[PDB]
Amino acid sequence: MTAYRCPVCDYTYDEGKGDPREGFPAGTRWDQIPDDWCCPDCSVREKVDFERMGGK
Repeated sequence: MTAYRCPVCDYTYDEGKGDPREGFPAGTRWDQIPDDWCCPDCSVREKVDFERMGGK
């Protein structure tokens, strides 16, 4: 599964995390989020700055 966690730009929410509060309920793929999203931190930090995890 995909996991993008980077608080340096914006809150972190994994695909299977289930965070419908951010307009992304269960099932909502990370690709669903618009690349043109507006954030306070990310405003200056690129979105690609994120770092995919890799645990067991």
